[PDB]
Amino acid sequence: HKIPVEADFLYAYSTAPGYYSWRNSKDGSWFIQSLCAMLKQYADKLEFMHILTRVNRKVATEFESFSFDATFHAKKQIPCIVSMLTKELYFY
Amino acid sequence: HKIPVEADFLYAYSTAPGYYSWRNSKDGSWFIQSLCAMLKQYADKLEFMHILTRVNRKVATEFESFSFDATFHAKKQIPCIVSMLTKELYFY
Amino acid sequence: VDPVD
Amino acid sequence: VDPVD
Amino acid sequence: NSYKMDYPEMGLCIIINNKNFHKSTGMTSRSGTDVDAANLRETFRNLKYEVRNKNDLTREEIVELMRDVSKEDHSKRSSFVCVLLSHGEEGIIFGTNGPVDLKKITNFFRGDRCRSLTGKPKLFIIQACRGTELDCGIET
Amino acid sequence: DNSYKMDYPEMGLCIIINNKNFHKSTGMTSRSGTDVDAANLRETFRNLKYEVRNKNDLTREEIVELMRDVSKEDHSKRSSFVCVLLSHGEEGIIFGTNGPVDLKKITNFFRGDRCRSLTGKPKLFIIQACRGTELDCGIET
Repeated sequence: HKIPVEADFLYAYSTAPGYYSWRNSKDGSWFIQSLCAMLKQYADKLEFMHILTRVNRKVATEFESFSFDATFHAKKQIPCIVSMLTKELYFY
Repeated sequence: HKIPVEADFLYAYSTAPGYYSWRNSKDGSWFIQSLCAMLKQYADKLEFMHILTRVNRKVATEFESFSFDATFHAKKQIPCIVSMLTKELYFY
Repeated sequence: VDPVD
Repeated sequence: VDPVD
Repeated sequence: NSYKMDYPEMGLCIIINNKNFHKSTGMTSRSGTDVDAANLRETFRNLKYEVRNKNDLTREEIVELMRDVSKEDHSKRSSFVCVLLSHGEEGIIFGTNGPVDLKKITNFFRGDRCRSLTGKPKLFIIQACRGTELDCGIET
Repeated sequence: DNSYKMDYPEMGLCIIINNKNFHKSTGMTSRSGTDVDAANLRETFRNLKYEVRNKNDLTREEIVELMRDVSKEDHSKRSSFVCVLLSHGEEGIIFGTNGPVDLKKITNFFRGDRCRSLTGKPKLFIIQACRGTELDCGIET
């Protein structure tokens, strides 16, 4: 009969609540880099949440900040998938 | 090689940010009801994110509030999956 | 289907 | 790998 | 790629079930939550989790229980599940006598404060309000 | 039914809001590298068959007007909707070039009851922005 008006949203956040999000001056932000690579590699095979889980892993394991300012040096990032989706999402 | 300290958390919230979460006095909460049913039906078949997506659909489509107080009558609910997981999760 | 949390 | 958003 | 789930134990499932609240809080009793707690206990028993049901905990009790659970040796365990059944607001879960920040509970299991769970799925299942808004829905 | 119907005639719109340069009265720094992001996103969603629209350096007013306008389009023949926001931000907030805008005010335009031609269809928001000032120091594996 009815569905909630907040249903079928997905918010793919680059970083966890409360935290900075990181960007490379030359290559772009860690999240967007990782998201484009994973989509290019997996959008013909994997469900969207599973692609985003690979983005989480790529951002978490392959990136670490380098900064002349010791306060911003050697920091890490995990993205935050917020799904109010009700079905599975395949791009093919 | 480090990982973020916020990595590998999953928050399965019964409702969207800012909203009430509904409970049935005799059957229990819409969300816990739906979560236990979907785990029972699919924990041997589906990755955890896909199970929670079924929970989202079940809560969103099969429940609607009934209240003698028109303010609280015929209301809907969508749960909110918040994943900082870096891998797929199978219970089997 | 009647109280809130 | 250097600035924040 | 998927989490290693074949450690000797699946892990702990902590269920905190708050039904009755101190009158100083003005929060109604959460009728039906016992059915939830029991439904969750059987469900996670079938997934091979060591279930620990806890009832009517104050905010100090939740924090101390979570602190103590995070100080256990989870080295033989695949994962960790915590289920919170209570009144709430955005970011907040209620003990029987008042609010606890959700971040305070989950920070105990953070990758650097609970080393035997580093790299392992930590699942928090939260049945609690997050505000006072109502979804009026839309016909389909 | 367990999968979104994605065989509508069009995959949908992919709106990319790329804010690099902010009014100096905001105190906010240029977002070096964001052009590389916006171009990465455009090619990626092009290969997924989305109708990509890149918008650059929008004030908070132009973001709200653009989202209002997009939300008022006829999406009937579109499978989905994608919005990508590349900017500075704080928790719950994305910055236009001249000041903050609540993310909730953007996404509310697409609520199931306010964008009827997207009801039941996946609405994806990809948000590259800060959500506070905490830093993750990580832990060795």
